[PDB]
Amino acid sequence: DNNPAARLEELRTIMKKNKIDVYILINSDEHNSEIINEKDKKIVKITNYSGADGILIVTKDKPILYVNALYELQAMNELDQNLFTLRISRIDNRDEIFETISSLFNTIAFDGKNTSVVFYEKLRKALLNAYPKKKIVEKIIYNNNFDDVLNFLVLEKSLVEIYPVNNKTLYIHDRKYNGACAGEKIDKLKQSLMYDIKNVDNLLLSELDEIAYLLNLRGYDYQYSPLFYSYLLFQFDREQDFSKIVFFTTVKNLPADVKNLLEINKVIVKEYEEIVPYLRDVVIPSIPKDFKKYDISLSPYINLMIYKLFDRKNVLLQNSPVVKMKAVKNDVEIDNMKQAHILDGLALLQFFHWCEQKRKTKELFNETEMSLRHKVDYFRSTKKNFIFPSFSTISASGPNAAVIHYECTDKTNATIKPAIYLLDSGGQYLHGTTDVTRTTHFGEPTAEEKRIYTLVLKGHLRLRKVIFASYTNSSALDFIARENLFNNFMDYNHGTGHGVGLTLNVHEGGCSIGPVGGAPLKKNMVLSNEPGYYMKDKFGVRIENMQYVISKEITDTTEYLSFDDLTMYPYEKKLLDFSLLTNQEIKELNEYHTTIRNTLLPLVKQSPQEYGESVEKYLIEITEPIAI
Amino acid sequence: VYILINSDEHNSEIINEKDKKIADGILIVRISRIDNRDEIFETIIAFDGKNTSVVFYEKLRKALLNAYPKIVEKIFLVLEKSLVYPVNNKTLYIHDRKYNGACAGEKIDKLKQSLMYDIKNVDNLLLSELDEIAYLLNLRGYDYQYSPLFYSYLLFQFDRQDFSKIVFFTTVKNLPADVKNLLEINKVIVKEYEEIVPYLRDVVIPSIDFKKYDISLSPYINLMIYKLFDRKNVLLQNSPVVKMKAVKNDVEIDNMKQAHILDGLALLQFFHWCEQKRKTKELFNETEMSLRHKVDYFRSTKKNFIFPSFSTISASGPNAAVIHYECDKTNATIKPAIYLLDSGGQYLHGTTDVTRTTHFGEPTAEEKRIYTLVLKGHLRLRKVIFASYTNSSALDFIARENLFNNFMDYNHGTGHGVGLTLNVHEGGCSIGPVGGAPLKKNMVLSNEPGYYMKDKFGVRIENMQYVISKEITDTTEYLSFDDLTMYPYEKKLLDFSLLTNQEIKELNEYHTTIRNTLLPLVKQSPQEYGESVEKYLIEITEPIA
Amino acid sequence: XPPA
Ligand SMILES: [Mn+2]
Ligand SMILES: [Mn+2]
Ligand SMILES: [Mn+2]
Ligand SMILES: [Mn+2]
Repeated sequence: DNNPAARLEELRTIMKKNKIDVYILINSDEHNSEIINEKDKKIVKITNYSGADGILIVTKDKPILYVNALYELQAMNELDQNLFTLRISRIDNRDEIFETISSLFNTIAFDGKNTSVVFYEKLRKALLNAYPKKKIVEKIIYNNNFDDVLNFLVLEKSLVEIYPVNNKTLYIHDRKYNGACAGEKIDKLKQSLMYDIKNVDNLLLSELDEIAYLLNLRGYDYQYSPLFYSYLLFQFDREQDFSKIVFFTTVKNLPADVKNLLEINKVIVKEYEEIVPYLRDVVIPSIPKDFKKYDISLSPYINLMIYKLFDRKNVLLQNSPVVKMKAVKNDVEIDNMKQAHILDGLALLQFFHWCEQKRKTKELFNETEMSLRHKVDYFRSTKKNFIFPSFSTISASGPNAAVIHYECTDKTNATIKPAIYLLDSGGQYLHGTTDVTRTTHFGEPTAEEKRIYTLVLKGHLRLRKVIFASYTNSSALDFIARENLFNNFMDYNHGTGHGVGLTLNVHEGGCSIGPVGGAPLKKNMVLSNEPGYYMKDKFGVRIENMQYVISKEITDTTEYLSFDDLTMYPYEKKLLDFSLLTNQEIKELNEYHTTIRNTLLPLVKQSPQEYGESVEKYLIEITEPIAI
Repeated sequence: VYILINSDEHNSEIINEKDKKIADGILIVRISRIDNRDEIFETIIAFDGKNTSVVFYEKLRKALLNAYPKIVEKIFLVLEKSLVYPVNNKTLYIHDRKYNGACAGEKIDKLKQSLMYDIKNVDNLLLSELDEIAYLLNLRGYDYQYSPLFYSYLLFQFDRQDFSKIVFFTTVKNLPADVKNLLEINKVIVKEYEEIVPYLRDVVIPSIDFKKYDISLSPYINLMIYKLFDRKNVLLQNSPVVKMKAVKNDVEIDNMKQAHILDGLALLQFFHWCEQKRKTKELFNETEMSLRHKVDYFRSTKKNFIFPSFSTISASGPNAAVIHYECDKTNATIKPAIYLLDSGGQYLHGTTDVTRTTHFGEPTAEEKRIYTLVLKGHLRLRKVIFASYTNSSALDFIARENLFNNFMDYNHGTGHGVGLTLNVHEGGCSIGPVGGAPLKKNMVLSNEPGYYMKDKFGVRIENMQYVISKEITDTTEYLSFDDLTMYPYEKKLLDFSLLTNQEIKELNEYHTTIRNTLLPLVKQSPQEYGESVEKYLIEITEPIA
Repeated sequence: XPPA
């Protein structure tokens, strides 16, 4: 059964032969990707815990696994707790793991590729004030030679080695989709280095979405984002342009038309694994010895390996200027995002149309969560310029809808019931990235269900149309999405909205709508709006749109902003509690539903082959105006 | 390039006559907005070492270094003697424990703990904020007009281990005899006020990867004390006392309530006076000044009253559009129009701040609409239920939203913290668009949305309230507020087309609560409050149908 | 899904 006690008792020996006392294993990769590929999942092979968020301290005593609160009920069900000590991380306890590992051992090791500098420093600075007497000697271990050694050891290669290789080639993201040339974007980044960042002439881009966005390239190295393993190094020459641009990537996956076009900036192209020896040997020795000058600017979550090549005093950890660059879409991008959402609405329509028909036949109740998940994914795949799903589809019936990130498996699959059904799904298109949730009911809704839905919907409708002065902090917008739940002493354990990339990652930084951290929003930022509520062992609801920031009104004194919709799919009338709904909400519902009918109905009618009249009747039905 | 600021050596928002060389302003040898904040440093050498804060100076020199890249600075010149008055001989006095709930030694102990755990990289701390010292020592004074504070410095030195020395700099001729006991009782050494620079220079400073600082200073400290150190060794931060008195203990809240009851009684007498005179047309021979003197008078007769907590804003008609309006050559006759009263007082019990807007004529539909839009955000903030992690800037938003829906806004913050017989504007918490943090139980905050129209009129509705724990569920703590301020709102100014049934219910609840609280006190003293006063109180607390 |  791929035994862990076996692999653990095996590991404890390899730690021993290396004189390595305490070993930290974390689920992540060297690009700080939310979703990691298989080659990077080490934790699961040792614990049988396949959950994405987790950290593994491996010691002489009983190993400890930290996981996030959202993954806990899966870790109890997965992780055997006789072999491994289980523990949860919460917003409460966050630093507990730092406290813990401070509480045990004179030799410690880390995967240099799989650890962020953030984790490392917080730990290292936990052990500074833990044991002021002990001296910390940090070392990068190259080619399993430990014979040169508080020892902090950054490991070049993992002690856990492993999976499919991707041979598919990179492709250009055409200007018609992205609205701006790679050259223009690189010229903007150039301007940032002149004006904004004057204390650094060297910048490394480690975030894959930033590199893809800037070069207008996409790739196949990840299942849910069209990204590709890469680094992009910039070296600035003050007296006022780029000295060199070095692109590290998988060269065999580099097509011919892209290489010649990479003679346009005269970009040097290296292989991916050469980033470390190139920085170590070529870059760093070249940098010469009131106002402080830094050797290099790295992203905040840059992997430990790349970081340790420098002297910490000379590294500057901050966002790339690309972060703000991508957070504000240009109009071509917005227009393209609208087309992607239009295509998605058509796909949702087919999916729920099909559900509804099978609901009548009652064949819907021999279906499973997995079956329904493949169907919506299918309907999206028949859409023009569709690449693949933008994340793993959440298809959850009844009680499983209370599990926020719930994943059906061939193993974990449930029969569809005449109950709450939650569908969180999205797609990657040449036109953009989409993320949408709708909650519906296949049975007779209970009073509690309607009420929970409507209280979630009220927060959601409010955030669709909210009018706010331009200075307003986005944490205020997060609050009004929760108000109606607050009034009932109810809350949801996640953020209200995140930024979203154009054909990049479904979760993009640079802006958000959430309770902790927040900033003012700018026009043509794209954000999700997704309040929810979750009742364990019963059901849950989430309602999610994507929308973008528009200018609502400008007076002599003040600029007011609002949002406009990207997502076009209606809400569920069977779940409405009309005792909770003001007429302004009902009109807003009606105005939205009519906009949907105006948009999608003419597209439906002209592909009667693909859609047909049962579909348009269904569309007309779910968009019919509600009575005041 | 000379830079004159209106501030004193202690970063007081309301500065004495000694300090006014030019309230808020900066002189350089154009308005400043939320977007435009840094405009001045981009716009822009000598400074008043007494008047200039290291935040402004460091921000300036840094800005200067961005362009034009090397500056020389000598005490950039820092003037000890400033380029470009009455004295206070009145005695300091103990603030009794019955009011503040914590002995000055109990506070110091709490402070000593901050140095063991929270601040491990410096053993010397200088308190320059007058309210922090007053709060810590449970002492008050007459050095300022609207705040019961005194010119002082307080230096703590830590043995790492315990406090090795505590030295208190002040005006010793205002230090009384029973107080000199409490100073040796905490084993404090007492020095004079002008001794600050000499003591730091010629005594303290001769002493002392992972770094240790020499001294911790408050961010807005004056340059004269700052430049006594090399920048590297000076750690700029809020003292521990800022979060200590931002959270009132329960005795403090109880006393704060009593202060507001007395204040409700003074407002009740004041507006009863206005109203009798309205009936007789007599009110319109009165003035903004006489109404001002009148309300200050009615507070002055309340028990344990000290003086007004800030300069009373008495504003008629178009003047109500001036946010900061200050009554001699500015004085205007009272009209049958909007009237705005922003006032409060210092009591042994606490500090009050209240604004009510009323109308002595017949309100126009515009006035009522504006008043009601303001009131709606006011009422929302009164009773809002929020998860304890909620950033206060969100609370600021909902006091604005109804105004936002009509594309209106006010150019100030929604709320600030309030001290206990201290500054009426206290740091440690706020409700505002820019700075924000989660609120905690027993924080005391103002709630004061408004709207102002040049040459027409303005409206502001202000209460003090404090944070309470509303509900604790498995996952979450929900917070809300409870009222301090007890005074009704103006029924004449209500637009009932904008008001929900929930707002009416809450109005009635508030007004009946006010009646239940004030009325038995009013009846206890017929000679201070007539039968006319009782009837008037009863009429303004009557339920809206 | 949720930003968390
Ligand atoms: Mn006031
Ligand atoms: Mn106030
Ligand atoms: Mn989603
Ligand atoms: Mn989402």
